Amino acid sequence: STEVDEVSALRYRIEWRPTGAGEPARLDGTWLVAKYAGTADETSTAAREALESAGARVRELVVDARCGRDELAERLRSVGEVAGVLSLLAVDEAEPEEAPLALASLADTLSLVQAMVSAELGCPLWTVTESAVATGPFERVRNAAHGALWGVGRVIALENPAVWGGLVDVPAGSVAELARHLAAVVSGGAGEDQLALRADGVYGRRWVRAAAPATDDEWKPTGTVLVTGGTGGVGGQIARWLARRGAPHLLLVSRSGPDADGAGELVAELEALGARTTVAACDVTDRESVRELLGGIGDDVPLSAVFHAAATLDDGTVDTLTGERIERASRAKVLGARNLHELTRELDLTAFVLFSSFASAFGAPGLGGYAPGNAYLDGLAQQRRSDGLPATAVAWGTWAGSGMAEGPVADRFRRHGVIEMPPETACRALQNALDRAEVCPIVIDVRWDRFLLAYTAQRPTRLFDEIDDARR
Amino acid sequence: TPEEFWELLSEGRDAVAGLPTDRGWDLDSLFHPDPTRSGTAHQRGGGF
Repeated sequence: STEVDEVSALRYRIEWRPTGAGEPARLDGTWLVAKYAGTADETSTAAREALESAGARVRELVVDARCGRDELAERLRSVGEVAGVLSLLAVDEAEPEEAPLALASLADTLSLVQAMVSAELGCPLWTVTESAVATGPFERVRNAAHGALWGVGRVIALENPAVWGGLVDVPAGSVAELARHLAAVVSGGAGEDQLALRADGVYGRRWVRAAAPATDDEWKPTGTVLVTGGTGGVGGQIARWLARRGAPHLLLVSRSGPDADGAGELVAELEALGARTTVAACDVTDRESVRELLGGIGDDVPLSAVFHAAATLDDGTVDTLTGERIERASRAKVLGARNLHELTRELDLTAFVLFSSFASAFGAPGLGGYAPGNAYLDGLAQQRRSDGLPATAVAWGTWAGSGMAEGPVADRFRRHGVIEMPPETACRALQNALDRAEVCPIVIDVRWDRFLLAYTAQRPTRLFDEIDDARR
Repeated sequence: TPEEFWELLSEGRDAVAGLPTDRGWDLDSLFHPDPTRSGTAHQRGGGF
C-alpha cells in the first residue's frame, strides 16, 4: 500500500503509558478537598491524611449543583491563600439519566474553575475521578459521562494554566491509590495533566501513532445506515461515501431534515451514488422519538450502521461554561447516542461509529462546550466496545466542507496546528478504522511544527511525547 | 525480589491488573466483540 500511508499519518490513538507518580514536594498553605456532602465518603478521609502529611492543611469545600459561579470564590478568599484543590465530587457518582452532560460534577467543576478565576487565587486544581477513563481496552469505563470532565479539563488548561492542575483517575471503589500517590501526583514536577492511578502503577495519557497495515478485513455498509444529522457536513460527506461504497439503504435523520439548506441536493446525490436514501425530520434527544424511528425502520432491511453525527454548538468559552449550559449546548450528541446505544443493545450493528472531534482529544479554546459531548462519545465507544457491543469513536479534525465544528476555532487552529482534511482521504481513514474495528481513532492532520508552539507553549505536557515527529 | 513476593502472598494480593502498555501492544485489535476474530485476545488483563 502507498495511498494508505497518508491515512497512517491521519490516524492516531490515545494510549495510557506508565508515567512517573510525580516528585513529592512538601506542600504549604492548604489543599481544599472540594466535594459534595450528601454521603459520607471514606474518599475524603483518604485525601485528608495525604495532604496534612504533605505539609499543608485540609479544609472541606461543599459545592452544590449550580450553587453559584461565585460562592466557591469567596470561600477560597475566606480560607486564604491555597496551594491547590482536590475536587473529590466526581467519585462514585452515578450518571443522572436525564442527560449525560447534566452531570453535577461537571457543572460544579466548571463553577469551581471560574471561582478560582474570579477569586484571584491562582492555585492548581486536580479533579479526582473514579475510573472515568480507561488505561486501555482491558479496563472498562464505569461512566462515560465522567469522561466529559476529562475532556473539559483538557480544554481548561489552555485557558488558565495556573488554575488547572489536571485530572487524577483512580479505580472504581478502591481508595488505596489515592493514599499511595496523590501527595506526589499533585506536587509532581513531571508535568502530567492526565493521571490514571491503578493497582499496577501510574499511567499518563499520551498520543501515539496508529499503525495501518491495511488489514484484509473489509467493512461494508450493508443494511440501512442511521446517519444522525445526515444533512450536516459531518454526516453529509459520510453519507456520500456510504452511497459511493454501495450502501443499500440510507437513513439521514435530523431535526431540520427536509427543511435543511442542502437536503434535497444531498438526497439527490446519494440516490445517484447509492440507493434507497431517506431524510427524516425527527428528534434524536427524546428516547421515545428514536424508539419509534427504529420501529418505523422497515423490517425489510435490518439496522446495523448507526452513524451518529448530530452535534450542536454555539460557544465553548469557559467563562460562561456551566454543566447545565453544556447539557443544552450539546444534547444532540450525548442523549442521541445514549438513546441509540440503549436501543441497539438488542441490535446486531456492524458499525456504531461515533463522530467526535479533537476537542476531547486535545485541548481547544472555543471548543470547551464541544469537548464534554465528544468525550461522552469516546467513553461510550470504550464501554460499548468493552461490552460485547460494536463501537468506534473517530475524533475528526477540521472537516473540509462541514460547518458544525468549522467555526472561528477551526480557522484559528488552521494556522497553528490542525489543517483541513480532504474528505477523499478522511473517508478512507474511516474505512481503515472500521477494518480493524478501532475503539477510538483520532483522524487529524495536525502539523506539529506549528502545534508545538501553540499547545505546549502555555503548558509543557508529556501528552505528545509518544509521537516521534512531535519533537519539532 | 523473593522477600517482596511474601507480602503479595501473605496478605492475599492478586497480581492480575491489566495488559502491559510499555511494550507497544496494539491493545485495540486485541479486543473485539467477535470471539473468533483472528488477532484478538479473550483475557482483559493478567499479571504482567
